Amino acid sequence: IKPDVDLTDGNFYASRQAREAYRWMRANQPVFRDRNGLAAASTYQAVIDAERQPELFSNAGGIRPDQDALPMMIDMDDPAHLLRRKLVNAGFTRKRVKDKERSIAQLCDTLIDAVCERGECDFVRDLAAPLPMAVIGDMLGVLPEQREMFLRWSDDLVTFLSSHVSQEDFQVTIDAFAAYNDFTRATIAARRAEPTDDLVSVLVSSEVDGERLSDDELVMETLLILIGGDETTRHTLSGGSEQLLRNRDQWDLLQSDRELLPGAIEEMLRWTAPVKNMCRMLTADTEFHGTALSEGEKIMLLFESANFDEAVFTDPEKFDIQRNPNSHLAFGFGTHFCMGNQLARLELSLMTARVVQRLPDLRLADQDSRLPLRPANFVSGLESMPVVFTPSRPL
Ligand code: HEM
Ligand SMILES: CC(C)CCC[C@H](C)[C@@H]1CC[C@H]2[C@@H]3CCC4=CC(=O)CC[C@@]4(C)[C@@H]3CC[C@]21C
Ligand code: NA
Repeated sequence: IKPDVDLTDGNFYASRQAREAYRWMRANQPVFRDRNGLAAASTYQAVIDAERQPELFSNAGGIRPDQDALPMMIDMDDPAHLLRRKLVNAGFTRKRVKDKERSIAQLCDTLIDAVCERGECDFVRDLAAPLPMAVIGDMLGVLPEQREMFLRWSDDLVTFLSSHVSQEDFQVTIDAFAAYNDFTRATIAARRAEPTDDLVSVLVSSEVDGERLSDDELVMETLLILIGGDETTRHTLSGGSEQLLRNRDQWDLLQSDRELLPGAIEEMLRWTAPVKNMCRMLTADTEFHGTALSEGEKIMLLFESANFDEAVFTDPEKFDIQRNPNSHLAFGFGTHFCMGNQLARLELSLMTARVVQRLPDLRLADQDSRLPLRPANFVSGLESMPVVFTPSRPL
């Protein structure tokens, strides 16, 4: 009953049998090797054990499979990593994210205002995807009318990450990066001459051990912040809201008592796990949870598998917004623990609260059909989500 899986095949993460493959992994081979020999930490304990040893499980070989390291902080180890983190993390603390609550809240109602009179919308296209793009776009200095453009580039950069990608879809990826690279490098120059307060200008004026960053790194550190912002939270928003709709009792709980929202957000994060994996590179041969790992090979941290680990969670296949503690690993753990985790939790809190309040009779358009997941091996979620609701007036 061993699953036949290629953990770099995007089709695996779009199939609804992925979690049954995870369950076999956790019970039979905690450090799993897929049909091509790729190692993966499948249990909560194995993921945590690897995260706690960056000296042995390094990021400096790149976070993706079949992909060399890039000049971004997530592909670095300390000290180099933490020097980069400290340059841009000031605005991402819990307190500094709270100062954005007012502006994030109005972006939410602006987006709901645009569909609330129609009685129908695509939850992904019209609500889930545009919120975080506007939030991180504002922090990156992206003009509001340039938001769909950056979202389109972002989609093209992550949608076709798969071991079985066609040469043409791969062309879409390198095209999107080239277009993103041209735009950003012109923005590099404008921020050099005329500095601003956006994160790009903070990056341009930064120095590490006395020297400024290269344009190659500046372009990639900006892209890391962009994709982290606009290709992650959107999937918890849509997938988590789907679970509230497929389990109406949870949706009813949240309206009857809005104080349950923070717990609902944590369960949406655990369930959806938008970042399906991150790679680590072994710096030496080791024995890890009974599996022999060789120096130089990559191992995937399977965050969704860890989030449904029965050794940690009671009844992990139940969607339960009252789960507490909910020590999920959607944001990872350790050195590279998500820098935007507080920002994503506030985006989720505010948009969900207004969906529940302003679209109170929300339901899926077709409860009997299943919504398609994105067949990619890095970030993945609902491709679309047609919903219907009783129309109301904008604010
Ligand atoms: C629900 C949404 C999100 C999820 C699931 C998520 C998940 C993750 C994960 C799994 C990692 C790697 C952690 C590890 O390997 O230990 C990560 C890192 C990161 N995330 Fe997020 N993230 C989310 C939202 C955001 C947002 C809104 C931003 C803001 C720009 C962001 C920026 C980053 C950055 C910059 C890193 C790399 C930080 C580092 O290497 O130290 N993420 N995220
Ligand atoms: C979810 C976040 C925390 C992590 C984001 C990691 C970065 C931004 C992502 C991860 C996978 C990367 C892509 C890897 C494949 C490709 C090869 C190139 O020739 C340069 C551009 C690239 C097109 C892409 C650069 C941006 C990458 C998309
Ligand atoms: Na590491």
